[PDB]
Amino acid sequence: AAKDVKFGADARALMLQGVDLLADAVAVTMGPKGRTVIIEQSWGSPKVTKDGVTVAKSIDLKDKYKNIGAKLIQDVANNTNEEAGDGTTTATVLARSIAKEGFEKISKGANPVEIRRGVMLAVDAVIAELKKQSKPVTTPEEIAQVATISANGDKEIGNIISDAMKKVGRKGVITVKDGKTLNDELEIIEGMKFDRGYISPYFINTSKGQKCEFQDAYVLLSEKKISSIQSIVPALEIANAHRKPLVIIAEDVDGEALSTLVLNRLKVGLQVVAVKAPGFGDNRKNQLKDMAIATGGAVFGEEGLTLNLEDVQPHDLGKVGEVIVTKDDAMLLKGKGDKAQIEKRIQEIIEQLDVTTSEYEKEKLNERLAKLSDGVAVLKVGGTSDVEVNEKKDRVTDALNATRAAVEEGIVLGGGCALLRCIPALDSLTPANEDQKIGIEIIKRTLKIPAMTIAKNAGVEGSLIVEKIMQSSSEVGYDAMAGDFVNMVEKGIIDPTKVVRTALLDAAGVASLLTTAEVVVTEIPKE
Amino acid sequence: AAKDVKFGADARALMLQGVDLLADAVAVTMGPKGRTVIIEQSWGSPKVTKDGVTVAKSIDLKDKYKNIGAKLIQDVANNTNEEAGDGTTTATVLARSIAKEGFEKISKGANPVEIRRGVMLAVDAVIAELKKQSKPVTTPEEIAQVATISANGDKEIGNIISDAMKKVGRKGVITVKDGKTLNDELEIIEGMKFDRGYISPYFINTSKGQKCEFQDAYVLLSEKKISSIQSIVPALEIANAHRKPLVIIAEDVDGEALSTLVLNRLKVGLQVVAVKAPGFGDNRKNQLKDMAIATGGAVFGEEGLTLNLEDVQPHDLGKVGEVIVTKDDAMLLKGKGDKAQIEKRIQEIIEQLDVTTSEYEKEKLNERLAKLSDGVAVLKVGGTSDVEVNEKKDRVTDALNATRAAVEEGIVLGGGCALLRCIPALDSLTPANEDQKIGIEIIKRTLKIPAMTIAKNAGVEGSLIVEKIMQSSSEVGYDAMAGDFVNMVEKGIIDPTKVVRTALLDAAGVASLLTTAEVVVTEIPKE
Amino acid sequence: AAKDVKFGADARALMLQGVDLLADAVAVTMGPKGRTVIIEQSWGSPKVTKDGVTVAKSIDLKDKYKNIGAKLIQDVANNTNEEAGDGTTTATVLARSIAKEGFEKISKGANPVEIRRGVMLAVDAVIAELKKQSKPVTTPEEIAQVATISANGDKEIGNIISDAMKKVGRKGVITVKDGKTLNDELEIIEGMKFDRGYISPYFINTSKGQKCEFQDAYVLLSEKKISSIQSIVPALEIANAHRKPLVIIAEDVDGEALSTLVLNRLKVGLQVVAVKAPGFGDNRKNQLKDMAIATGGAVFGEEGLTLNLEDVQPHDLGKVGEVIVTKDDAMLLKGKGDKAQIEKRIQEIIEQLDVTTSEYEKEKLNERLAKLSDGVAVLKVGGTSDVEVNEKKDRVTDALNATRAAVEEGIVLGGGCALLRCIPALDSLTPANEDQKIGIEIIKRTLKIPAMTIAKNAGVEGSLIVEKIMQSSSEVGYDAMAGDFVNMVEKGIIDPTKVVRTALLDAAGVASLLTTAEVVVTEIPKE
Ligand SMILES: Nc1ncnc2c1ncn2[C@@H]1O[C@H](COP(=O)(O)OP(=O)(O)OP(=O)(O)O)[C@@H](O)[C@H]1O
Ligand SMILES: Nc1ncnc2c1ncn2[C@@H]1O[C@H](COP(=O)(O)OP(=O)(O)OP(=O)(O)O)[C@@H](O)[C@H]1O
Ligand SMILES: Nc1ncnc2c1ncn2[C@@H]1O[C@H](COP(=O)(O)OP(=O)(O)OP(=O)(O)O)[C@@H](O)[C@H]1O
Ligand SMILES: [K+]
Ligand SMILES: [K+]
Ligand SMILES: [K+]
Ligand SMILES: [Mg+2]
Ligand SMILES: [Mg+2]
Ligand SMILES: [Mg+2]
Repeated sequence: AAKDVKFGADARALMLQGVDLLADAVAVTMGPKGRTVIIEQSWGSPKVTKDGVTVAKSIDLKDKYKNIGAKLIQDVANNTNEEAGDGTTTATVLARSIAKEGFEKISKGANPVEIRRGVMLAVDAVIAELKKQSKPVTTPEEIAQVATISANGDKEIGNIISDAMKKVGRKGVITVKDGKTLNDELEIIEGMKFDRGYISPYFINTSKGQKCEFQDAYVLLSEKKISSIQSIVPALEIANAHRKPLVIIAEDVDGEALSTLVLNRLKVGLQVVAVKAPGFGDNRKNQLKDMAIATGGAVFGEEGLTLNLEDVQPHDLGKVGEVIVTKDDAMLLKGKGDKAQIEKRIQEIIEQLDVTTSEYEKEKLNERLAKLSDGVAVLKVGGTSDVEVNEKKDRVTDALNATRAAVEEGIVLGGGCALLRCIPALDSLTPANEDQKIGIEIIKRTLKIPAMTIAKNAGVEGSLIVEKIMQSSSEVGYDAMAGDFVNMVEKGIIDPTKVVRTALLDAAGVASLLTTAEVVVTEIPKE
Repeated sequence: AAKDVKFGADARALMLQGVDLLADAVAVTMGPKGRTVIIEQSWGSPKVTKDGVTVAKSIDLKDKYKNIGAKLIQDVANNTNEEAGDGTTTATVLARSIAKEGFEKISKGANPVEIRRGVMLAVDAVIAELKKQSKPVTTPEEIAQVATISANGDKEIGNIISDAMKKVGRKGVITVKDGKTLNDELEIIEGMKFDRGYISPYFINTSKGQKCEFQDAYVLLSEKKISSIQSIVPALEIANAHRKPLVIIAEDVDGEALSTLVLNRLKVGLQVVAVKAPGFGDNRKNQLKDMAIATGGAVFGEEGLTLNLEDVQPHDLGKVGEVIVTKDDAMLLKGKGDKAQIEKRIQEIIEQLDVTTSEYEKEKLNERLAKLSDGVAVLKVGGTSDVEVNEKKDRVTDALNATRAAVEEGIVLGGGCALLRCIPALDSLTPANEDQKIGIEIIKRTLKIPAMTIAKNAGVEGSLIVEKIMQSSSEVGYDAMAGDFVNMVEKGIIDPTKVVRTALLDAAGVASLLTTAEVVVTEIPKE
Repeated sequence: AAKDVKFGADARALMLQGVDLLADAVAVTMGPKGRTVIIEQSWGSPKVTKDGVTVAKSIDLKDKYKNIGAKLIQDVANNTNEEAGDGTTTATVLARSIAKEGFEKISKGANPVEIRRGVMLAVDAVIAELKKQSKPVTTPEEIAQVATISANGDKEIGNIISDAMKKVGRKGVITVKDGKTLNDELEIIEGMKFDRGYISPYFINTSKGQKCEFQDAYVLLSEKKISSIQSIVPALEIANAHRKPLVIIAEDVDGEALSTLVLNRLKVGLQVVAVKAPGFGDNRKNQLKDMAIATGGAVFGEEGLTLNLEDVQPHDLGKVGEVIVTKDDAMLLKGKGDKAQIEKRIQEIIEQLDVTTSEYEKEKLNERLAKLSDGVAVLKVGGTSDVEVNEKKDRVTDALNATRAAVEEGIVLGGGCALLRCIPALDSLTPANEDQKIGIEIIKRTLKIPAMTIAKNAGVEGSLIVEKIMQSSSEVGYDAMAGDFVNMVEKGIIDPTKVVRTALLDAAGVASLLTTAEVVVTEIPKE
């Protein structure tokens, strides 16, 4: 395939045009007074979004040279989103600033690689200053404030996130889902709920709600399928001798045993119910073992130390205070396992979490830990249509990510003032040569961009706002929603440190390497 | 397919246009003050590179006559890269110089073949002079300096390469890999690590880290799969009699033996663990034998002198001071084999290396030698994004190749001064006729190109720099980064001899044959 | 498919245009001062060639009428290459001369068929004169001179070819192969080497080089596969009784016999090795029989007079002074067969060569004869890249073909003087009518073309050179490389007679028939 080659200023200008287009599209969404972007979808209704990475990923250019800069800015935004989950618009604007200022300074005598070295040095100094300015989060009010700021000033979302974190802990499992009503809802799931229904309608004993409900029930855990009458009769005899209900959690129940169970339930009133084992693969075994420790029972059919159903004993069965089974899910609430064994299992899970990490494995381990310790939380997002619901879920996810980041690390001032307060740290550096000085100056000029963008979206002159902020005391910043100068921490305009440093590092890392190019090679368009 | 034919000057001009385009694209990247090239990729983000062969391979031209010269220059760069692994930009610029000067001298009375003969004679003389000027490498400081120069002035890369060579030897196994952090890392792997995990989680005996760890363990090596209980029981009896752990490295472990192992481990505390054999094919047998000599044991199930598991004896088992097995890899650290047998095995491996050579076979033999003698080194390259990591891995690989070349042979001056100092050797030649004189003069003029290119990329007049260098003493050269005239060896601006001679030889060999053409035949473009 | 028809002068002019284009392209490569042609390849790097037939085969024209002449000239060149393997450029230029002069003489009253008859008569007379002027080759110096002239003045190629012919004979087997070094190499393979390696690594007994080496070994030749232990044990018993090594050359060795062999070799030190039979099909049987006569043994498993392995006797085994077996090839060096039987086998092979001839059969018979009599020679061609190596192999192959032709027949003067010295023979002919006189004059004018072309490529006026040559004594010719008038035979500027007569005959035969056309029919181009 034939190719086209460009040198120097023309190539730099075309790439800067692409970068400027993508960054201009992204920048309109930043701050409390930003606006939304509508993106055409090929299979239905368009998206309406206020999210930087979503807007960035949706733009592809016809010209081959502009698309290079567009793709690099997309890489910046995607890396920021993957690492922190928030702060992608800030990263995009910082990257454009660095790229433009770098391109403006290239000449015959310049050495772009040394300029890149100076840029990296300055960014390291800035990150050190940011880490020195951070403070830890200690109160639920700070959690609510962070969530409110991340959700674009919505107090209800912050309140619901704070309540969820209070109920399931600051490191618990919280998920976001679509709602079917006009309003948002918070649902707390306690105990062990594994989403498996009763095998046969004949086991129902509660008319209102169509539920099978038992109290003080024996639990029979079977790793392998139950088929024969010989393997099932002893458990029924044990249960009937003591006059207690029995819940059989097993891989499956076959025709003969199921027929015996239904016949006894119908003609004797025997209190029994059967359910499938949850999870597939080794996860099924892990869940069954977790239930075994939780209820104080044993697992039958294990490959190691195989325990036979034929000689089941009364002490091999778990005990649960309440069992609720319905068509879609089942729940055992109050097990009777030994606390020490449960704590040992929790310790084993949290140690396994630290050994090898993957999204699937981490998700499963966290779910197991939550089911065994504290429970899970579900936030249901409401709205009148799919477009509104998706738009609001974007903000809810941003708020959750920001709150987790602010729990892992501290908080700094919001509104772009945190980066403004790091400018004095760059005045202490002594560059080795002229190119590193150029890089340091590039970073020093770039550090003002976020506050100016926020002020510009608000309809005021950003440069005057930044000048007045820099002339005030360290605790004072600009409230763009109210349009005033206030004490940022007292008003709750705060940001996570991790998001800020991640955005700065990614933007600098990509833009400084972009500004070192001299030749660009592209493919000639096909017919 | 119809074809087009061109004669003489027009064809030469078109081919020279193609050569000039490709060489101009490549030349911008040369020296401490060179710049990068951005190459569009059809499946994602573009590449940013400062590597000559990568840039050369990426250019294809629409015109059929320019593409011929482009392909020839690509051949030059690819041959230089395959032979030395470094110095491709120098080869490209030398090839362009030779081609242009050769085309300028063709006339009615000229004989291009004799000009080629003279060019080859001059190149042979120059290589002889280079070999006379070389000096061996003796100190780690020279290794660090060579690595630093090859990595574009990065001192950390040179230091890490020097440390790796000190730890595993100047001819050990060093590999380059992607990192997941901001900084580069050096990892030394000792003993015998073959990347096979424990078969069953039941064998774990260490909670923190999820590891199976033993001290003073017996090792049972099985070439063939272990299935039956009779073949496995005797080894367990031998191990239990002496109260020692047992690690079974075998092709595989089947249901019955695995059940026995897990049952005994769980209900008795028997200290056992089992793992797969590493490598596939004859490599598996070779690895098993290597472990056998290393630990002083024997291999069961060999086709020749078959040794049966049923009559295993205490002296047929290896002994290892430490065994560490986890989900992904296993390691035996301190074997108890006889030193003489290990030395004999090493000698056999190094003799096999000299008989027949292939990339796969050489890689496997080197890995076996390293595992048995000294260990391996891994350099993990860090960065904020994939583009930066790839760009830096390019330089790390260049530095490794240059250091290996400089260990095989000596070193000469850098900055292009080595070829400048060979010009006086061409003044001693007596050509047989006029055409060979023309070729000698072509080479004499070409010998100045690298230094001029390095000076030009630095923003100064290259001809004056070369003139001042040639008027100075033999030890003085031009430092382009500082912009001074210095003692090259004291500053550490040095090059490998092999890279220089390889680049010169390849460039001359291809360009001199290019400059002998009179007719060019191409295919007419299709619709 | 519709067709276009042209008559007379227009068609002749278009065909002559095509002929002239192809011949002009080919002619630039002729003589010591010819130049090369670059041909585009669709799958990689272009070819650089100085070979007439390669250039001719690469040209196809868009116009349907020019392509006819181009294809006819291609036929001339291909026939010359297939018959003699050299002299294709001379044939091309002669064909163009004949075609142009024939077209110039066609008029209303002319009879082209009689002109063709006269051309053939003149060519027959010229060939008779050439055969009268030839002299046989007697000394190795003449061989070296012929090879040097054919290789475009390269003395090293001529020397290496002469050395190879001295070592393996003037009619031995010599092959040309790619080298992996900068310089050419000559390798002589003696004895019987059939390129089959040892079956099992266990048979190796020499560490340095990984070889299995034996002296004074028995040879067991088996036509059919060896599977059972009964068929193999008797040979081992016979070998062990006399304390001698044993090499088993067989179709294959199966599991049981191979296990016995490896076990005995490992636990007893029994000196044995086994190898596959070389060649496939009846060639395998022929090779096995050849080895049988060579070593004085017998072949087991033949369909006729089947001889059983179970009753093998000591006198049925061959004896070889030295056996060398490695991973890739095996060699038996000094057999002990009866000389009379070997001579009878050689006589049978050389008689079979004369009965039926094909390239495959002739190649196999020659290889068998060489392995049994004198050995083979391999010339490895060196270079820095594939293009140079291919370009040089072209010349090496030309030199080999020319030397073989000059050994079959005599030699004449080079530089085109041989055809110049045949002009006086055409002055003795008496034509029957005017058309035959026209043909004789056409040939007489054509006989000067090669010398004029050689002089023209050298940058001088060819007509004056030819005039001065024709005015000198018979032994004087023009040295174009030096640019002088010399004694051709003393300087070594000589040609094979066969090449000259073949080129003349083919060129005349095709061109004279081309010049008889009046109507041309072609197909109308498609869309
Ligand atoms: N009322 C406010 N006054 C001043 N600054 C504010 C106010 N509310 C939010 N900010 C600041 O605005 C920025 C938040 O902008 P926004 O959430 O749109 O962009 P982002 O986090 O960079 O990207 P993303 O689209 O991924 O959320 C943060 O600097 C926050 O401190
Ligand atoms: N500070 C310096 N001063 C002078 N010359 C230098 C300096 N640093 C490196 N050089 C010289 O620059 C050349 C290295 O250039 P570079 O590595 O870009 O090209 P290359 O090795 O020919 O190709 P490749 O792209 O394969 O690495 C060598 O001649 C080295 O001696
Ligand atoms: N030094 C020389 N002086 C004069 N004539 C020479 C000299 N060297 C070679 N020749 C003549 O040049 C001709 C060889 O040309 P060349 O080998 O290029 O063409 P060809 O044999 O017709 O074709 P091909 O391309 O197949 O080899 C022969 O006539 C040879 O006698
Ligand atoms: K936004
Ligand atoms: K470079
Ligand atoms: K030729
Ligand atoms: Mg946000
Ligand atoms: Mg380099
Ligand atoms: Mg020839």
